[PDB]
Formats: sequence, C-alpha cells, structure tokens
Amino acid sequence: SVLGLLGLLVGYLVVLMYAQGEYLFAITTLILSSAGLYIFANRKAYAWRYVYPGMAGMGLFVLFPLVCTIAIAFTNYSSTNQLTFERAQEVLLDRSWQAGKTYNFGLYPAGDEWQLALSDGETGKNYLSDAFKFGGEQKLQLKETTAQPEGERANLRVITQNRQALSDITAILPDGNKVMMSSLRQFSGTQPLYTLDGDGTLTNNQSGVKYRPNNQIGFYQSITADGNWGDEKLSPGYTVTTGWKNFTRVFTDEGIQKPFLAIFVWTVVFSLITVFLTVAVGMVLACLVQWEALRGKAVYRVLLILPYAVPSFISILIFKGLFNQSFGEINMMLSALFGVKPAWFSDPTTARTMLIIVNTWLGYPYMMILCMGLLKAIPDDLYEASAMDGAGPFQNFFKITLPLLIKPLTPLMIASFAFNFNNFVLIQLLTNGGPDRLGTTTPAGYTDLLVNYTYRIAFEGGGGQDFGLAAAIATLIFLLVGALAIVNLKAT
Amino acid sequence: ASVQLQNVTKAWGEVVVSKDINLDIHEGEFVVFVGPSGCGKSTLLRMIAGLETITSGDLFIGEKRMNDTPPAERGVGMVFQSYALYPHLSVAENMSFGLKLAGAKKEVINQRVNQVAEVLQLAHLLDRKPKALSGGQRQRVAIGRTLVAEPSVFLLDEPLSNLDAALRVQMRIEISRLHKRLGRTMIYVTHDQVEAMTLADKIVVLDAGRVAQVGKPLELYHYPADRFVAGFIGSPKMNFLPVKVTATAIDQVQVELPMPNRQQVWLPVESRDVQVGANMSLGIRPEHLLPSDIADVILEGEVQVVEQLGNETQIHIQIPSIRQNLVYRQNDVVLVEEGATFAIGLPPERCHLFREDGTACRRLHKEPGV
Amino acid sequence: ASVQLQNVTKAWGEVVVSKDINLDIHEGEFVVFVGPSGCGKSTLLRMIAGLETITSGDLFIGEKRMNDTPPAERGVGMVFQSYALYPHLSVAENMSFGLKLAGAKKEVINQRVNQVAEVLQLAHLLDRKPKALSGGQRQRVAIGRTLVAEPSVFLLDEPLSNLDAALRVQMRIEISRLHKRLGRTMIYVTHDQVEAMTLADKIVVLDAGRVAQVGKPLELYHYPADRFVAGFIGSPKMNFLPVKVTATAIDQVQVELPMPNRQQVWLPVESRDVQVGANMSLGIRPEHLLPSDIADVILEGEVQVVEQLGNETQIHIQIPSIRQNLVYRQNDVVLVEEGATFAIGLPPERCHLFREDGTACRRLHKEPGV
Amino acid sequence: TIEIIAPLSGEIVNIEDVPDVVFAEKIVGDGIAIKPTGNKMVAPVDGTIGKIFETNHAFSIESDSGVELFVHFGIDTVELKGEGFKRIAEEGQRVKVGDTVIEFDLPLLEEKAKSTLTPVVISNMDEIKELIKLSGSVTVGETPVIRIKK
Amino acid sequence: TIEIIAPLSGEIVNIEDVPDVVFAEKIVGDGIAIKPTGNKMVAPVDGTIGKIFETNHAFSIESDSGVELFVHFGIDTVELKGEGFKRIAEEGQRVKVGDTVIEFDLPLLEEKAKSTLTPVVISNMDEIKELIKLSGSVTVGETPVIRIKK
Amino acid sequence: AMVQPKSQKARLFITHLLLLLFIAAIMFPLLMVVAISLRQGNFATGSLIPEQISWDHWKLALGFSVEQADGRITPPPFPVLLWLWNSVKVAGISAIGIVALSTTCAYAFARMRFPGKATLLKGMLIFQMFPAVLSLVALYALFDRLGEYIPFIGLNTHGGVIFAYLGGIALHVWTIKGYFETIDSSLEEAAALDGATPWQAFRLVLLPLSVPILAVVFILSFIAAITEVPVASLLLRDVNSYTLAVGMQQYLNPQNYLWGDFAAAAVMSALPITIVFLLAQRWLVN
Repeated sequence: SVLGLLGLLVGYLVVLMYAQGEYLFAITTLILSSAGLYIFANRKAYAWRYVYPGMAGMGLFVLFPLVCTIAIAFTNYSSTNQLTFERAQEVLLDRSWQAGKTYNFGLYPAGDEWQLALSDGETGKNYLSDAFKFGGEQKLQLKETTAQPEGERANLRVITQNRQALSDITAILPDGNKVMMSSLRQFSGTQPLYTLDGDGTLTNNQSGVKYRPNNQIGFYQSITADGNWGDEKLSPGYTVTTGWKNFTRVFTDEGIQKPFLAIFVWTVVFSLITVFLTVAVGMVLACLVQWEALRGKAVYRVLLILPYAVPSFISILIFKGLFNQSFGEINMMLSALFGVKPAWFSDPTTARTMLIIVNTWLGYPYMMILCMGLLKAIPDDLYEASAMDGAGPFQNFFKITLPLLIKPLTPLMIASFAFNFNNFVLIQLLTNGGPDRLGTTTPAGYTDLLVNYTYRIAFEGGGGQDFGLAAAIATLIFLLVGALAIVNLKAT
Repeated sequence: ASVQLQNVTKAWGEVVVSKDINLDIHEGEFVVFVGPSGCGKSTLLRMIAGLETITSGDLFIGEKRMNDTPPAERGVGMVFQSYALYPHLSVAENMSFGLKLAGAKKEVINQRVNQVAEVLQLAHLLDRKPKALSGGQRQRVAIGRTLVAEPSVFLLDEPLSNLDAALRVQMRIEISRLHKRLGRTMIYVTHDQVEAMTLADKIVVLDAGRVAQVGKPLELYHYPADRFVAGFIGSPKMNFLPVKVTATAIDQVQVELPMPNRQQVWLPVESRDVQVGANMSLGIRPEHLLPSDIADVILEGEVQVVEQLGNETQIHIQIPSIRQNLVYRQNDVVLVEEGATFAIGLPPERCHLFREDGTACRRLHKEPGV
Repeated sequence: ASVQLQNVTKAWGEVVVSKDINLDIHEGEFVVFVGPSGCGKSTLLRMIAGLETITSGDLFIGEKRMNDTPPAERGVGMVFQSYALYPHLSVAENMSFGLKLAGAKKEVINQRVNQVAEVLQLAHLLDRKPKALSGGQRQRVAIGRTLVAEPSVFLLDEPLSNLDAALRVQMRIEISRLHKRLGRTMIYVTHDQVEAMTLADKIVVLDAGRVAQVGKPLELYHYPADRFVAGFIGSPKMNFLPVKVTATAIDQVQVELPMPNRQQVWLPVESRDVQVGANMSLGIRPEHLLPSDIADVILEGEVQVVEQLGNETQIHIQIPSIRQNLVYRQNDVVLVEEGATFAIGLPPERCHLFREDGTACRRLHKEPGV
Repeated sequence: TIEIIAPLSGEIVNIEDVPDVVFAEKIVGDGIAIKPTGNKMVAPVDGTIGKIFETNHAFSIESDSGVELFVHFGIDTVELKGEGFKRIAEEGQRVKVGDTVIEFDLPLLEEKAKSTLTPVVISNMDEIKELIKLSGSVTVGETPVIRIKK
Repeated sequence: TIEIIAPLSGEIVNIEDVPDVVFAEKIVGDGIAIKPTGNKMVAPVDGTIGKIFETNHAFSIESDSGVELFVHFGIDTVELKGEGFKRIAEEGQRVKVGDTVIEFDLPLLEEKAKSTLTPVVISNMDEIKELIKLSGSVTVGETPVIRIKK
Repeated sequence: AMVQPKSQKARLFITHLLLLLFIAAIMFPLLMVVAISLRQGNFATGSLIPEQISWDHWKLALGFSVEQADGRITPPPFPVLLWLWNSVKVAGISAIGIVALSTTCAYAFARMRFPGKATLLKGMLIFQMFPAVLSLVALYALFDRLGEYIPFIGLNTHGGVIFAYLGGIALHVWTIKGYFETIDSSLEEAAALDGATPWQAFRLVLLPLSVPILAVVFILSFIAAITEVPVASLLLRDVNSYTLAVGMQQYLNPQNYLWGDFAAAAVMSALPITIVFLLAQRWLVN
C-alpha cells in the first residue's frame, strides 16, 4: 500500500540520474533500490527486510567502488585528463585576449574579507561582487547596484602588496563580459579567444585557427581544412574512453612490467613471512599466557596486547622516527654497543628487514588473541589424559595442541595473508616507498607492495598521475588477492 | 593396588568441599563413589589420580605416599565422562597414545592394541576418527585405552552418562564382566544409586564431601547411617515419619506418631544416645509395608495416584490422621481405583529411626544377607 | 481440545522422518510420546504446535484443520527443554509475556500470575532474574508460563531432563497431581520408559518415526506389538529366545528351543496364519520366570553375576544347553554365590512370540486389567 | 554470625519430613519446619518484608544484614483461599523480631488444610557460607532456630 | 542398491537375540545372525578385506561400493585362541562373492565355544540410508540376506 | 590444580624470564615515546637518556604558544586538539551507522531461516576480503561527482568520510551474529506462541539482550574509525579539517623534522584511546 509513495522517488530520481550524465551511478541507484522496494513490499520475504540495510552499505560503499575501479580500467583518467569534454570547453571559452574596455575599480573590504566593486563609465550602471579572500584564482559573480559602495577605497600600497592575488581575479558581469585587472586603477573587459557554433568546433579569434575535439587522446586538436590530425594541441585535456591499452602496456614489455613483476614477488613474500612469524609467535605466547602453572597471567596478558592495542598510525610512525639513519634513538644505541649503523631507509635489503620487524610487532598480538580464544575450544580432558600417560609440556604442544589447531587456523591463516598482501597502512606511512627504483616511467620502490604501487601511480606528488592505469592494475590485483577467497571458503 | 585414604582434606581457600575422610580399599575390590551432582565424588576421584592436589592428609596407593607423586608415576589409568578421545588421531592411535610417547615400540604397540580390540570388538574400526564413531563405540575406545596401558588401578569417572536409557542399563553388566575377568582394583563413580548397587562390592555414599557411610551394598539398603543415605538408596524414596519419643529401653525405643490419634509403637532399634521428648524421624520403605490384614498397627487412608509398572505396582496413600503422604509398593498387579479406601500395616521390625541431627540408630533386627 | 492426526507425513527433501501416523487423542487424556534418541518424538510435538511445517496429512485440534493455522492462534501452550525463559525480564513478566502483548489487562495479569505463583511457590520470586534461580526453580517458571495462558492443550517437551537424579523421580508425582487437578489434554515427551508408564493414560511408542504401538501402559507391558516395544519397555531387558515352530493347533503354537536338547513347549498364543519351520523369536520377562520346581520346562544353569538391589535380587544364569545368558529377577533377597548351579522354570502362559519381521503373535492368556 | 528467631511457637521438625516435594527436596531453600501450636506469625529477623501472598498464608522477609528469608504456613494452604488467616503487617513495612505479621486460627486450619507443618527456608543460599539447624521446642519470637554465617 | 550375500549356510536369526550386549543392542552395527551348519565363512560382497583377527574367528571387509561389513563367528570365541579355526584369506587381499575366507570345524565349535551364532553387521551405518533384512534358510555364498541402500 | 612433575620451577622460571624480556622488548618503542616528552629538544645527537626535562612538547602539542629565551614566542606547530576532536566527529557518527546496519542484518544470519542465507554469507565474507584501500582511485572520483550534487557528503567534508566507513561492516556483523547464537534458540519460537511477530519479538526480546555486544562493536568500530588512514587522508585536504590519524603525518616531515613534538601528540593519541581499547577488549564475557 505504501509502494505508491516509495515508487515516486525510485524513477523520478533515476531519470534525473539518467539525465545530466552520470550513467555509471544511475544503474546502482535503480538496481539496489528496486530490489529494496520489492523486499519491503510483500510479506512473502520477511527475512530479507533485515539483511537489506546491511547490503545497502555493502552494495554502495564496497561493491560499487569495486565495480567502478574495474570500469576506470578501460577509461583514460589521468592528470592531463581529469574532467570530461563538456567541462573542458568552457574553460577554453574563458581564455581570452584583451579588448580594452574601461572599468575603474575600488577595493572595499567587508568584515574579515575583501569585496570587489567595479564602476562602468559607458552604461553608467555600477557593478558589485561578493565577499572573497585573496588566494589563487577565482571567478566572482557581480550583481547590479546603482548606489555608490560604502567605505573608502584601499590606497596604492594595499593593492600593490596583494597584486598577485588581485590580478588572478577573473570576475564576471551580469551581462556576460569577463573582467580582469589591467592596472592598479583599472580593470578591463575582454572578448573570448574562442567561439563555439553548431558543431563542437572551436575557432580562435586571434590566430584564426580552428580546433576540433580529438577523442583518440582526449585533447583539442587543429587541422588546416584537411585530414584529422596535425598541428598544435591544447592540454586542458578531457577524460576519454579507451581500449585495453592500459592492460597491454603492463603485459607487453615496456618499463612498467619490470618493477611490477619484481614487487609482486616481494609482496607475496612479505605477507608469507609476516603470517609465518606472527602465527608462530602468537601461538607460542597464547599457550604460555593461559598456562595453568603461572603467576601473573592477568598482568602478562595486557602488556602483550599493547602493540595491537595502540593504533596503527601512531605505532608505525614512532618506528619511522626511531629507525632514521643519521638521527633516531635506535641507531644511536646500535652505534653504542655495536659499531654498525644499518641503513633502514636507503639500503634495499636492510629496509625490508625493518618492515617485517614492525609488522610482526603489530601482527603477533592479534594472532595471540585469535589463537588464545581458539585454544579454549580444546577440552582440558585431552591434556589431563596425556598427563596420565606421562606426556611432557613440549610433547603436548607438538602432538596434541598444534595438529589440532592447524585445522581451524587454516582459513584464518590465509586470511591474514590476504590482509598483509594489501597492507597499505604500513608501507605508505613508514617508508613511503623506501628505496626508490631507478629507471622507471612510473613511481616505484624496492619496498612497495602492489596496493602502494597502484596508489603511487594515481596520487604521486607530480609523478604523472594515471588514474586509469592505477585502476587497471588494481583490477589485476582484484583477480589475484580477491579470487583467493575460493580456497578460503570452498576448501575450508 | 590397595588404595587407602587417611584424613584427606581438600579446600579452595576457605571453602572446605571435603572434610577429613577415611577410606580403606583392598586389592581387587570394586568400590563406587555415589552422591548428588557435585559433592566431592567428582573431585575425590581426581585427587586419587593426581589430577587434583591434596590440601592435607596422606594417600597410600599400594603402601606408598602419592600426594606429591605426579599422576604418571602412580601407575593408574582413567576413563573420563567425555571419554577424552583425541579428534586428530585414529582409534588405534588413541588406545596406543600412552605407549607411543615416552618409550615407543612400534611392533609391540600393534600387538597390544589388537589384543584389546579383540575382546572389545574394535578391530574393524581401528583406522577411524572418533567423530565417525557412535556414542557406544566411543566409550569402548576410552575403556580400551586404559586396558592397553594395563595399570595397577582403574578409575572410572562416570562412563555410562553419555549413553541412551536402555543402553546404559544393558552396558551395566559389561562393567561387571570387565571386573571379574581382569580381577583388579576399580574406583567407579556415578550419580545414579541403582548403578552402584548392581556393581559395587563396597559403596561409598558422599554428602557435601563428607563420607556418609561405607560398606556392602546390602548394608546401605538395610542399615543406613543417616536420613541422607536412607532417602538416597532405593527405587522409590523411603517414607519419613516425624514421630516423638515417649520412652526408651535396654534395646527398644517407643515412639508416638504425629497423628491426632497419637498411637505408640515399640521399634526394635538401638536405644543408645536418645533423649525422650525429642522429635525424631521414623523411616519405612514402601516395599516393606504390609497389607492391613496381617499387621496390628493399622493405618487407614485414601488412594491418590496409582502407578502401574507391570512388574511392580506403586500406590500413593494420603493418611487422614498423620499429615503425610505414604508410598506403598506391592509386587505383581493390584487393581485399585483412585479414591477407594485402602489400609496398610506398619511393621516395627522394618522401621528406621533418625535423630534431629540426622544420625540413625542402628537396627537390631537381623536381616538376611548381612 | 481433542487433538487427532490422520496420515501425517513429514520429510526433509528425501529423508522421511515420519511415516503416515494416526493418533486419536480424546479430551482430558494424558498422552506421552516415547522412543530412542531421535525417532519422531522430537519433531512430532513441534508439528502439533505449529513450530514445524507439515508435509502431508491433517491436524485436528478440537475438530478443526490447523495445518495452515499459525502457532499463536491455535490456542495451545508449550514448555521447551531449555525452558525458553527471557533473561531480561522478571519471572512475573516471563509468565505474563503472553497477556502483556496483544490486548493487555494490568488488573487481570497481576491476578493470573499470583494464582499460579502461589501453588508453584514462586510468589516470593516474582521480581527476580531467571539467572538468579536454580535449575529446579527455572522449570517451575516455564510450567507457570503456560498455566497463565490457560491453553486447550499442554505440550511438554521433556521438562524433567535438567533436574538431578533423585529430584527427577520425585517431581514425576507433581505432573500427576498437575493433571487431574487441572483436567485437560497434555502431550508429554520423554526418553525414559518409566516416566511414561507412571504418568500416561495412553502411551505412543515411536520407532524411527513409525508408530510401533499405541495404548494403555499396562497393555504395552503385557501385549506388545513387536520385538521393539517388548524390548523397549520394562526395567530389565526381556529375555529373547530364538525358537523354531514345529506344529500349530486350534489356538496355540508349539515351538522348539534352539538348544541342543531341543525341548518342545506349547505356547498359548494366536496360532492363525503361522508357517511351520519358520524361525521365530520367544520373549520372556525376568519377572515372569518361575523357579524350576513349579514349571515343566526345566532349565539348568550356572550363576555368573548376582545383583543385590535390596528390594529385589537379579541373577544372571548361564544355560549349559542354549548358548544364551538368561536373566532372572526375584523379589525380596536371594543369597546365591557366583558359580553355583541354579535352575529356573519357563512358564508358557507368560510368553511372547515374535515373527522374523518383528510382528508379535497376540497373546491369548487373559490378564486382569486389559 | 546471624541468628534467626522462630516465627511461631512449636517443635522443630526436619525439613525433609515435610509432606511436599517442593520443600523436602530443598528447591525453595534450606532450613527447618515448625509444628504450629501458637496463633501468630512473627517476623523472624530485623529487616524489610519482601512480599506477602494474596491468600495471606505466607510472606517473605529480607534482613538488614542481607538475608532473604521465606516463611510458608502449612502445605497446600493456598487451596483454603485465605480462610482462617488475617493480615496485620504490610508489604514493604519495616519490622523487628517480635513483631506480629500474620495471625491465624489453628484448629480451623488443622481440620481443613492437608498439613499444618510450616517450612522456614532461605532464598539466597549463595550468600550464606555456613548454616546450622537447631532442635527442640520453641516459643513465639524468642527461641532461635537457625544460625547462618555470611 | 547393493545386496549382501550370506557368508555361511544356515538359518537367518534376528540380531537382537544374540547373547551379547555388543551385538544385540546393535552397538558394533546392524544386521543379522545365522545358525552355522556349513564349514566356511565366505566374503559377503565384492571388495577389499580390511582386517582379520589373530584368533582367526572373524574378519572385516569393505565393499567397492563403500560399505564396511563385519563377520564374527560365535560370541566370546576368542578364548579358544584359534583352536578349531583355520586361516585361508589374507589381510588386504581382494575378493569376490563366493570366495572362501575362513574355514571352521563345526562339531568341535558346537561343544566348545560360548556360542555358535554368527552375527553379520555393517560398521558404517551413516552411509546407508535404508537397510532391509531377509528371512528363511540360506546357503554358502549364494542366498542373499541383507539388501542395503547407499 | 594438577600435580606437577620436574619440580616445575625450572620450566616456569625460563618462561618468566623470556616473557619479561619479550614484554620489555615490545614496550621499548612505547617507552621511548614517553622518554622523548621528557627530553629537551627534537635533536637526536647527544646522550640517549634525557639530559634535561622539558615541557615544550607537553605544551606545544597541546595548544600553547609558550617558548624559551633564544627562540621567540612560537605558536603550536600544528593544531592537535582540532584534530583529536575531528576524529571524534568522524568516528562518533560512523560508529552509529555501522551499528545501525549491522544490528538488524546480523539477526537474520543467526536466528532465522531463509534460502538466501547460504549464498549470502558466502558473499559477505568474500567482499570484505577485498579492502576499501584498493579502490582509493574510484573513491576520489565517486565523491567528486557526488560532491557537486550533494555538497555535505562530497570531497573534503566530514560526511564524505562518514559515508565511506558504512561499507565495511561484514566483519562487525559476524561478531554480533556470533553473540546471537549464544542465546538459547528457543527464545524466538517461544515469543511466537504468545502471539508476537518476528519483528515484535526482535524488538522486545533479543535486542535489549544484545545491548552489551552492540556497545562492544560500537566502541571497537569507534577505535577502528579513529585509526582509518588511507581513505581519510585521500578524502581530506584542508589543514584545519584533518583528523588525528591524518595530521600526525605532518609531524614527520623531511624538511621540517619535528620529532620532539611528536611525543605529546603520541600521548594524546594513545592515552585517551589506551584506557578505552583495553577495557573494550575485556568487556566481552558472553
């Protein structure tokens, strides 16, 4: 009965989603929601009313970006191509040469911010903008007012001290004319350097050259009444659809497969070594903690849990400052008794040693807590009956505890393997890549995992951001680290 | 293998679960500990095994102090209630787990395992996992385990507690067969009073840790120590009657029924340490109650509920005079309608007498079997 | 509240747990389901309540089809094994949880709760949490819950399974007094055969879902339907003898013992449609066995194990001729040493006869009560 | 060490001899039973009265020390539906030893109820560490019967 | 549906009539017992023989279908210490219906062993969904006795 | 209390020593953080134990503009109290959302029958194995397009971070699902007979019983939300909008190497959370 009420939005908003672009997200807004309406509709599926709100978050904030990442794998999202074609033309339409119309200005500060107030001599109608702060470039929308602005204008010294931020202002009038600062006492309207007609063809108004959208590279390109390619192109590029060029660039040779295959072997080993140590350290400790023959079981417990207890970002960052090569308190002590100063950041091998130590430090107590609770599943009668036959403490752990614990620990074993495979919190925080790999087109490192290498390519500080490739290689890791779940569940 | 306890006490800090108890168990005697759920019986057996420490006293297993002695070097096997089978080992391995560690002999192991599996009919499932066996089979593996080690004393910690109703009863004969064939000391433990009577040569009834009474199975039935043991043993519960003492004698006590008619009757029982005027308890078993025609002490009443078991017939009688529900049990079958008047006799020879504190006066009437 | 089933079948895909069963339960009749662990008894009660779906057949609670009827509107209460008490509510709330929701009456609730809490002695524990109560007390709360709702039929799913040994036996009387005082239909369920015999007016013995037999407790004891019921009911196991038919007559079957001394005996049992030469089974209860002196069918033997229960005495006898261990039960006490020769008689009047398939030949010997 | 005073006069009888499976097997609690000869049920210890039955044949009481008692006159006296009893004290009321809670007519109850024997047990047995029972005849609100130890 | 053939000749007797708590109550397994008249125990089904006792009075065998059988001559016959029995087959050997496994001397065992009755049961009852027992006299390695359903 | 062979003391003693050396080894980095706070200056070069006790870190990383005699009046290098509060804003709201979704959803997985349950749980575990760190590229573009439509949940916003955490609940569901099974199975069927629908039962019976496990998951999610670094750093941009997890990265800068003041913020991260994380892990007793 309430379906007519909910039936309104699912369809009204869906078409609004269908319009104004956004085809990638318009699907999930229907698929996930329509199923929801069906569930809350009939009483034939009563159980699904409970699991639906759970699936809503999973399907929107976990499933959706996962599917989206696969979609970008085909696209060419990059540093050069950040926006779409429809967003790359109005930015060009604002680039312009100077058509010196006179517009005198007065800078009047309002409250704790500034406010530009133009004055037209031809029309006579004064123009006033709104409150803005000096910094970078920005377009201020001016409104119409006949009255003279309040307060006194800033002198030549004030505007000179802020001549950088004041100059970058590209104000816009109610009628459409762009206006930028021309002098210390003048602003000047301009006509656009580009004009758009019926077709998507842009024509220059100074050099008189015509440009057309080239959807092969995602840029605007020019031609001379013949062909489709040639001449100079402008680089406010746009996000364009591509083929499987992102995948083949990684597979077929290139200076990208070289580090990829190298870091992959490292990524596999790093997790294996972490799991191997943490389980061994965790299990051994777990048995000792709840061992009947002890004194301070309660005190021993809480101290050992501290590494998992104290959050990751803080526990990791302290090791960063401790493991510094020239500074840091650890290398200070290592230089005290020993005469060695290991390069934890520079040396490739020495760096990897640090990562394992810090992660095992973080990883051991979680395995302890996991094994400690799992050990309680074993009845005391087994250890009692073993003692009746004359079994030592060591003989019990190897013949009773271990081979009985390996069965339920198997899926929990590879579970940590998958998590450490994508341990981005440790790598990009501690070493931030570590030893930098020389001779690569992409930003890489000797201590970078796959999850990091994907992130670096997309978010490097001026290192050619390739969101398309990053998501593409993130699709490869999706099949690698994701499809291992088949043995996690079906086998166990 | 003659185990014996001398003033053994156990306590968890301030809580004294077991007062100083003494037990004399000879070689090849079948002793059974009995009592309610959690009353020392559970803990007592573990102290003999070494699974539990002893607070004070001494333990002599074959004329040797074993208090500080570890469980392994005591020369004693045990079967737990949960059977304590190892899920990650086979049946053959579970029985041979004792010999496999601390001095192993692979050729000898295979021989001993087979010999035990031979008599217990376990040879066909030697290469099996304990989770693949039935409830009855899992017990035989547990029992088989101790039989392989061949210890001096056997400790059975409630083995017949995981089986079905009919299975428990039928397997009860097997334990008897296990005893006389081997001929060695066994300390059985159970919560069912029937389980002790059919098996034990010497029953040890426990009450809140304290030993209530120790003796032959017939002795607990005929001559109880206190109101606890008398009420505990027997298929139906014994009838307690709050009588008041009028007079005593050289070897007989006169008591007054709490009925408005207040009849007096001479009970042939030990009249030592009994004060007149004290409100004591008269005990009489339902099976010992005689029909009205025979006895002289007549009690009239109305039949509330009749219980037809086929082999026996139990009848609950509400007496108009004494404010107490009497239970009567006659053999064969007795067709009586619920509500019909039914009178019974109270033979003084088959009567028990308990003081306020609980202690029972020893019956002087000689019974056959004791 | 006269519930009745007509060819009710249940199956989990391919597994058929319950074959077509028929049950006629009259108003105010005390019916008890019995059987081994997992044989329909568990599921059957749940199907009546509505907690479990019905595959085929019909369910008539007071002459009305209730198969598609939801559990709440069936007008029937139930007490689970786990008692199903709400931890975050008081005892008074747990019993009144039914009335508190869907049409509430504060004045009636407080009145209904007190009437039940008075007789069950729970009025002093109305404002208590279920976790603060003992195991025995929590059961009383469960039963109290249903008594508040006042349903047409009561469904007891093995309530006396959490109590102690001696406590369980004594609390069986409360159910009897609970029944006749209220006077209404109750469907009890239990695994112990004794519990049904003492309580039920009409017992329904189940075997792998299939109804073995339905009738009064005494009828099942004397006149079983098959080898299952005869073996299932009774304190000791019935003695089975693998006889063989030699000749038949007008109304009696002659059988030959499988013993080397192949003795012949005329059993007064239904001799219609019985084939000569067929190896059938002879059943005889230990309680029905007579001493050798009386009967004509003499059996000599050696005593292996003696069990002294006080009120009665059970003796296991090894017969030289038949390779089978016979069990004999006599009342009172009988002093016999292990190894002495002891002979018993085999009365034909108290004999059962089972075919190969299991079906029993109807006894012709008239017993009083049936 | 806390000393519990008898609620009514009479003779101390063992609790297991009570003609009711509920009290005898010690489900409600552990204690003793008194054969009523007096005509008034007195509060056994200083404390707050917990609850009183609608039939007014019994009541609960918790001491200031922290011991929840329970006094119940007769067996199956509920069936009488409050015929012979009379409520004096009130639910919640604070009382002391020697204070009259409920007054009753014994001979009427003696020739109607199934039994007169009055069990007196403790609810919170977990709190009590040690308990000892006394014997002999007792009087109204004077002679002690139970000596517990929390 | 697999059909199990009798190991020896004789008459089919119900398993619950066997004078042993291990076999009668169907703890070891479910099946039937035959009154021996022949002189040879034949493998009941085509499969691999599991194990044979040291006394050579019994053996186990697992079918190719996946059914673990168990044939045991007499009850408590172990005490004879292999006096009267004679081993033919071998542990592990692969056999077929009609193949001689163990040969025995009937007249000696009839007046020596505690019992002659020979139970034939299946160990792994969990695999079997339905089991049916046959009746009437049987012969050596020909007449069927049990028809299981995996 | 089982009788122990070989005097036990020998095997026990080495265990006490090995544990004592292990706990000292793992607490060693934690001790240094305490030591730096006491130490004067951010320099590493000198004697390792603190030469002079200084409160500089204790004041600067708290929110004070105190100073020495040589170096003039320096303000707090970074607003830490601003960050600590922001994390509470993010975690406090995100925890509620995770609880809200996990509460109802876990009830079906434990105390209910439906054909989907088999294939559903199989999916929940799998999708959780793939972390939300492998899709940081898409998340930026996701909240970008979603930002212009709905401002308060776009790029560089609290809500933008809040909605991000509502995804990972699969593990939090399993925890609550585990607790539901601890409760007696007859609870749901009992209320049904009294005349209560599954929802009416769920609301009035199992929900108030499952309050302790909710508070555990709430706090566990609360702590987990505070530590969230990759999505938080990616989503955030403004200096005065950083969370405690993101801001601490600014302290360890190559150029502006402020290692000294790292210690106080390290205590402002640990100490409020240190009392909470250990009690939350000892809170469960069900």
